[PDB]
Amino acid sequence: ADLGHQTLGSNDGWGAYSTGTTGGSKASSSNVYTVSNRNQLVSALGKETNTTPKIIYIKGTIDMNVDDNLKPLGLNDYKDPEYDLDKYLKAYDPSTWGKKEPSGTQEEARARSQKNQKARVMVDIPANTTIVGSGTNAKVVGGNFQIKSDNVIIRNIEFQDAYDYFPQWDPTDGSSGNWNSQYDNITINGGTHIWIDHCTFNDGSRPDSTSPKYYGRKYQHHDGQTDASNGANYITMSYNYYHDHDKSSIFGSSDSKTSDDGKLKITLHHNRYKNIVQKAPRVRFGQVHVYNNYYEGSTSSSSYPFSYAWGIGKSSKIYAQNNVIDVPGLSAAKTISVFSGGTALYDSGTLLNGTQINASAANGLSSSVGWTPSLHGSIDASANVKSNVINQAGAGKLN
Ligand SMILES: [Ca+2]
Repeated sequence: ADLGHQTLGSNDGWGAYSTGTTGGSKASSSNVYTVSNRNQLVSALGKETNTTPKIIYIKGTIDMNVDDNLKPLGLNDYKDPEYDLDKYLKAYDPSTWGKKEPSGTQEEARARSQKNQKARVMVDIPANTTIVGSGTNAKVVGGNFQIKSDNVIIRNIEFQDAYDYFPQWDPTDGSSGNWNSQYDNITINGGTHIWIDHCTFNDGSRPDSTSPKYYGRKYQHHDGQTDASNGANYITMSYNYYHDHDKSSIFGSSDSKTSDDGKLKITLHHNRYKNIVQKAPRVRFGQVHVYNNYYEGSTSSSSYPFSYAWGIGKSSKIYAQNNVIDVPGLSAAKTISVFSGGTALYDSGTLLNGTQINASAANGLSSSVGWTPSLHGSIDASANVKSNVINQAGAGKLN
């Protein structure tokens, strides 16, 4: 079968469980579309009721920040009449406003401005859908694909810069406050049976060191790359290339969402992470199989300095095998970050700068996660991961 008709292998990760992930492979010829702009894309997807098997080919670059006549939309097109960044900055300055959540005129105007952008950039993908990039240059710029449905395949697309024009100031986030934005490249919100393969994720032509700092904190226009929340389950992410971005992948959005326990069954394999700061992934609750991935970065980078790879969150059950990390000077314990409620991690074959390490033992965690992965393809030796991943991961390697 061709790229549009290929399905997830019967043993290829948690996405292969139960009914498996076949996307729109059973589509008739009338439900095979070739799209090259936002209008064609939204028309082919249809609404939530469009559950008929469908195959969508993305040809060329699709900019999501455009109006219905395909005219590019910027800051001034989305801005609410009352919103003014200079007035926003003056109103919520920590020295005069304090550490309380922004409220009043400028925050209400900013929120309305954000909703104007949300309407163009966020699109929902209906059940039984395959979205694949045509050739080696298929790109989605500015969009946020949201998957709340079952049985979806997304492959061979470069997703760039899911950019929020109106970041919100949150003085209570962390120790010194932080600027927060709303859009990811892909948001899995309760979606099941999903395969994300051979895609590339980056911040395009607007990386984070092109943003100024306000209140001593970077004015952050980005959020996640591939995030999963609210009971998302049975997902395989393979051969993806994540690079030049801060917060990559958050699986499980909150410590109080106890209904995520038993869900968030995700398999990550053969992915490349280059110049990724943190959360790759950060996990709460889920049984996540992480194998044959390659992480490379530098703690002294001037754009995206490495902080940590795996985030061991509340009740997480990460099972990691033969992963390779190349970050000069990093100690074994600092490859991961442990959060309250995180007490277990299984890791075998971890290579840090050419030497075998045990991340779990270095952090005093238990190795008993209560499960062993049953669905997986062949496992590469740690010695061959770097070459395999650099040569095969990312969009444009297939077509
Ligand atoms: Ca997110």
